[PDB]
Amino acid sequence: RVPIMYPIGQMHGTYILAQNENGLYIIDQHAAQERIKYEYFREKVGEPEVQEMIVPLTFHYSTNEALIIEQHKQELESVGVFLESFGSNSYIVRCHPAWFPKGEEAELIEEIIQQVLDSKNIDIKKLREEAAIMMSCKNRHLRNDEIKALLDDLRSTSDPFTCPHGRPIIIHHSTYEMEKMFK
Amino acid sequence: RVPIMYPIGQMHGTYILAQNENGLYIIDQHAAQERIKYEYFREKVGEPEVQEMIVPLTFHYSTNEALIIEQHKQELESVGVFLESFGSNSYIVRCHPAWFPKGEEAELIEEIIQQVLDSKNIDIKKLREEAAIMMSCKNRHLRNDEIKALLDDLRSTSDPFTCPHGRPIIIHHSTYEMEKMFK
Repeated sequence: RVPIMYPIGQMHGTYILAQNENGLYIIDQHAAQERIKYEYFREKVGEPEVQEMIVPLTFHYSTNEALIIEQHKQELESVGVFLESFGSNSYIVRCHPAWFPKGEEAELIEEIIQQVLDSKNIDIKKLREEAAIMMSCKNRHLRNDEIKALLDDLRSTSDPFTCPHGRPIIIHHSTYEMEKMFK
Repeated sequence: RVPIMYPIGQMHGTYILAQNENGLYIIDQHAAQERIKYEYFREKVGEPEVQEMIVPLTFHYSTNEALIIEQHKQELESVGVFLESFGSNSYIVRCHPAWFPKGEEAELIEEIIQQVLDSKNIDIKKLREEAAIMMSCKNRHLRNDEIKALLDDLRSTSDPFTCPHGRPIIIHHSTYEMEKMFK
């Protein structure tokens, strides 16, 4: 249960300022948005609403890369990458999950594959997390209502205080701690 | 020279939040108002625009107190207290500076005298300061324009960072220090 806090405003399009009877709260609005979008994609990944690609993809890899792909085919499908054999050392992608970020399916798909190739050996629990994060990443000044809605959405996440990378999202300065620094 | 900072808003009617390219600034709005009103009265005290009291005062002291008053008569006038002998161990106040806080001349005059009696021995440099402070003391939520005007007035004072008591007025968290706490 996260404490309800009311917007005071923002700054630099990066930091949100809010308050309640407990004192001041400062929030990294981009870190908060990433934690929120993460828990969305992290769930989508854990479960399949597939659609057809308007522009299907063809991938050409070295013999070694193609092999790593085969070793992770099931893990790749888990995160929505459906590679179809297209000869030796080549694959086609004709479909993908409907919940993929529109207009960015191609770049993401290639980026997810690249993470597997880069790793050479990667576990499904790790891939799911890494993939969900790549989906979360895909300086806007917010009104106070936008901030209220953002903070509400954040309060409902399973981990409101930490971002998917371990960075703190919400800093708090109580009534006391503030009086302290002014005395 | 104090850096220009733009209002973000306030909270609890006690703390003001502002920012510029350097980062976040937090200001104790009551401490800032006191520093501003102080430098006003501190100057008024250093120099005489006298008016007549609508309701003149009569003071009755013990023999001892009356004596301390006589020893500080000149120091008292310096801060706008003009005690006129009214028999043994008694004084009248028929006038006072025009710049005295309207409607509160009587309470202030008595409070200034009381400070002299309490001290028994007090220097003019100290009395001037103590008196100016009592004049400065004589939870309102501010709009952003009110805050801008307040911060401007503060920026022009000789000591914008410290209140007449030595308490910090403006806390600052730079871009770096903020990124730090979020990493």
